[PDB]
Amino acid sequence: IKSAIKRTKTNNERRVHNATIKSAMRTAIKQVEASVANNEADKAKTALTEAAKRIDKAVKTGLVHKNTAARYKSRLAKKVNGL
Amino acid sequence: AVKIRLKRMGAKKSPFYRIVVADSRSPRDGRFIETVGTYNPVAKPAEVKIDEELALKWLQTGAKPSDTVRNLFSSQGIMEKFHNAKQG
RNA sequence: UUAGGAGCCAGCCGCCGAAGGUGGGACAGAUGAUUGGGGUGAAGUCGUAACAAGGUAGCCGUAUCGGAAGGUGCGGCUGG
RNA sequence: GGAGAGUUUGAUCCUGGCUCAGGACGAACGCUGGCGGCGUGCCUAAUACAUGCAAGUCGAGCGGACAGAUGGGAGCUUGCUCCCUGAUGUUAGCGGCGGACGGGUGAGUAACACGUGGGUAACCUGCCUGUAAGACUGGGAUAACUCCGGGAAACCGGGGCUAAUACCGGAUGGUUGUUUGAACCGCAUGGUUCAAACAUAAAAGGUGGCUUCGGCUACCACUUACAGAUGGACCCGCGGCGCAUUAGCUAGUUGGUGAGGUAACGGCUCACCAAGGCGACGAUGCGUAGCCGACCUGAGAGGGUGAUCGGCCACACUGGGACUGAGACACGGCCCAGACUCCUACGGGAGGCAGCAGUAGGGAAUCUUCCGCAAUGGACGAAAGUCUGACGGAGCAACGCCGCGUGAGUGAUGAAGGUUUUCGGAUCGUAAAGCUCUGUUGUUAGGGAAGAACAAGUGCCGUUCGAAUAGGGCGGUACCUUGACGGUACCUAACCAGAAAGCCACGGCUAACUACGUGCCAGCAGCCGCGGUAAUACGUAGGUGGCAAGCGUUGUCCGGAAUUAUUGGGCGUAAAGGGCUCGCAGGCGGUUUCUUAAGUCUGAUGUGAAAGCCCCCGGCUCAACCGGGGAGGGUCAUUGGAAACU
RNA sequence: GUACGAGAGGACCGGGAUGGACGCACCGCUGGUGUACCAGUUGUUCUGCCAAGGGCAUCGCUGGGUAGCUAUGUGCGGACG
RNA sequence: AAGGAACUCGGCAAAAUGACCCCGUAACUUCGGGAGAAGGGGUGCUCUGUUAGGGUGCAAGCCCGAGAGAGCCGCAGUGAA
Repeated sequence: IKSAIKRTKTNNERRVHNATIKSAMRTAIKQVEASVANNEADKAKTALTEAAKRIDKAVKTGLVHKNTAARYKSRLAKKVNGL
Repeated sequence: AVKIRLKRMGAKKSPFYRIVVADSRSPRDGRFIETVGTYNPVAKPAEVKIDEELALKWLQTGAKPSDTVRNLFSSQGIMEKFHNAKQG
C-alpha cells in the first residue's frame, strides 16, 4: 500500500521455499523414527546422518533456531543409543 | 544502534542540549542509561561542558556518536586520548 | 546417463478452531393499566391523642378492635 | 510550622448539622478586552470519515532498459538523419536492511499489567565494539525483459531469454549433539573446565589503487566463535478499591509419571494415575478503572486526581489465525469471516484518520487542511545525499500563569458640570483645564544576532596495514562551505496624551450608603433571611469599596470539617452499650533467670533514572521560565553490630 | 399529462399488452400415486452348510419409480360480431 | 410436493415423540418433590480382544462385555415390530 507490496510478493515466495526445508526436515526425523519401530540400527545410523544433514542446514537457513535442534538431535540420538 | 547523542531541552526559541548515552530506539526525549554534562548553542561565547572522562569508558565498550556530537570531544581531546588508547 | 529413487507441491483427509444458528436459566435498565404507603404545599372538613395530675398519669414490646389520632387487655418502666 | 464567623433559643451553655471566608482547574458560561514572553488546548463518541501528505533507502548487491555524445563512420537538403558505447544520468523489477522504532488513543484488563526489591544453574539478542578464526569447489533457476492468452477493471495465465552480496550442493571448520574419560565447585535440578571419539554445520563478493596479469592491497560486506555492550521474555516477596444486601468456588481444576511442545520453566498440550487445590487474613463473583515518577491540597498525618511532559503494559473498524524477519501475532502488511462505505459491464474488487491537519457527528467545550529538514533525531548507504506531519517553528482561542500599559508632574478656583441638602453647604478633588513631560509600546525609517556544530572536498603531521614513499584507514589541526523561523527578535533615530477598563460588591458574615422608584406584587437570596407605603437586602441613579486585562457566576476536588478524630472524638440523660451468658478462631500477659535475634535499634554497601517539589547559585531587560550543583524520597535488599523491652 | 382546472389534480372516447376468478381438455415439462418394477438394510425362520435367496414382519421400513389415472403443471376457453 | 390450524363448537382425528446409556434442568415448593422438566448428544458392522474386568471351575473351558482406539458402510444406523 505504501509501496510495501514488494514484501508480500516475496513473503509468499519465501513461504513456499521455507516450508520445503521445514517439511523435508520433518520427513527426515520420522524416517529415523521409522527405523525405531523397525529393529534396524545400521539403517538408523545412516538415517541419523541423513536427518542431521537437513537439521544442521536448517538453522543455517532460517528459523529453526538451534536450541530446538539440540532437542531434535538428542531425542533421535538416544534411540540409536537405545539400540 | 547505541548512539551517544544530544537531548533537546529548554524553552521554545532558545534550545538547550544534554549529551546523553542512550539507545536510538527510544525517542528524541527518550530514556537513557547515564549522561555527561551539557551543551549551549545560544551562548555566542563558549560553555560546552563535558565530563571528559566517563564517555571514554563507554567508547572502550563501543558506542558510536554522531559527528555533531563527536567534534565537541575533539575540541576537548576525548577522542584523541581514546585514539591513543586504541594505539595503546 | 533414453529414467528411477529421494525430496517437494496441487489435491483430498483429521484434530483444533473465530464468527453464525439453536436452547433454557442468570443479572442490568426503561416501560406497564391500577394500587400501596412516604414526605410537600394557601385560615379545607372531622375529632383532641400528646405536652399541666392534659382533664383517664404518660411510655416502650406483644395481641386486638375501630372514621382517625388511638382504645383497652397483660407484663415492665420513673423520664409520675 | 495549625486563625475563624452567621444560625436552633425570650435569654445561656453544650450538643449537632449545614452555610461562609481560602487554595486550584486540560474547565465552560456572562460582560468586557491593548500588548509581550513561557505553557496547555476533544475528558463525551476507542462513533463514522471527503482530500492531501505521515517509511523508505542501496546503480559502490545485480541483470536489463533508459538517455547520453568522448569521438568514430554513413546518407544528403546544410538543414539534418544516424550507427558505434563517452563521461555520466534515470531507476519499473530483482535482491539487502528498515517498516516491530519514531507517533497517537485509554477501550478492555483488579492481575506479577504496573510500582518496588529480587532470582535464573531456566532464557534470547541482527544492527555495536574488541578478540579469535576465516572466507575452498560447483550447481540449477527466475523476475524484469519480451511473445501470446484471459479479464470492464482489479489484474491474471501460459512459452522462451537473463542476472546477482539471490537461491542450492561438495570440502574444511574450536558450534552443537552423541559416546567415554578426567578436574573443581555449587543451591537439588547440577554447574564449570579439560581430553578423546563420532556426526554433520558454513562464507560472497563489491569498491578504488597497485600489478609480473598470476595477482596483491586497503576499505565495505560476508561465515563462525568468544566475551563485553545492548534490550527483551519468564518467575518471586512486598505494596496502592468498592460492596458480605457477593460464602462457597474450580475437574487440566489441582497433583504425580511419561510424552509432545515452546528460545526457555511449566497441565503449556495430551495420555495415564491420584484427589486435591482455593477460603473469613474475604476466595469466587460483581460494579468500577490503565498503572507510576508525579499534580493539587493539608501545618503535618492524610485525602483527591492520574490531563500535558517522562517510564511501562495493552489496543490498531469488531473478532480469529499465520507467515517472513534477531525481534511482532505487526498503527499506515498478508489470509479469513462480521458490520459499513465505495466501484463494477453484477462476473468481481478495492478501503480502515484513536498518524498531521481538517470535516461530520456527539456535546456546555477544545485550534491552523502553513513552512522547513537549518538545528536536534532516527531510516538505509562508502559518503555526498535521500527520506522524514519525529521534530523544528509560524497560525488560532484572555485557557492559565507571569511581565507591561491604558498617560505623567505641576496646578484650588476647590472651576464648570453631576449628585445630595437641615438650601449654609457637602462630595465626585488636584480629578479636569492650564503649564511641563518622556515614548515602554503604538507609529515611521534604518541597522541586524546567536541558533550554524558540521559533514563533504581539500591541506598537512602522527600512527596503522600495505609489494610498497602505490593507495588508504583512522587521530590531529588548516581552508572552504551550509538558516524554516526571519530582516523576526533585537537595537538606532523621528512622531503624538495621542491607540486603549472594565466587571463585582456596598443590612450582618465582609471593606464600603445614601436618594428615587416600588408596596407579599414586581424581584434578591450561599448563610441568617429581606418587600403588605418611609427596602442602607428589590430595581435605578449618584457615590464608595473590591480586584484588574480581567471580573463574577457555574461544576468539580481538597481545606476550614477535631464534622470518621492514628497524630486528632464518643457512649447516664445530647446520635451511641449488644437482654444476658458459655465460649472456637483473633486480641492482649504476673515475677526471676538463661538464651535466641523475628520485631526493634544501628553501621556499611547496592539501589529508589531524569524532569518536578525543596537547598544554593547562574542564565535569559527582571519575573515566569530555563540551567548548574546538592538534598530528600524505600514498612528496599544484602551484610555486620546492640540485647533492656516484645 | 392532452381537453378541463388558478393550481393541486386529472379524463373521456379509442387501440395494444398482461393477470386474477371459475369452465372444458390433457401427461410431453414441475412434482403426486404408482401393493407381479429395481437397489440397499434390520430381526427371525427356511432351501443340509458358506455363498446366494425365499417367507413373514402394515408394501416390514427407508430412498427412487415406467405405463396408468391425476392438480397446484401445461394449452385454449367465455371471440368478433 | 408448496402451505401449516386458515378447518372447526374446539389440534376431535390422524401424524409427531418413544428404547437404553451419557450430559444438562427453571419458576414455585408443604423440602418429599416439581423432573424422565425442558434442551440436545452418542447407539450399526469389522480389527486391537478366547479383552480391561468379573462370574464359574481344580485347571481346561464356558458364560457377563467397561471404556476407548482403529477403520469400512449406506440417505438412515433402538434401521423391522
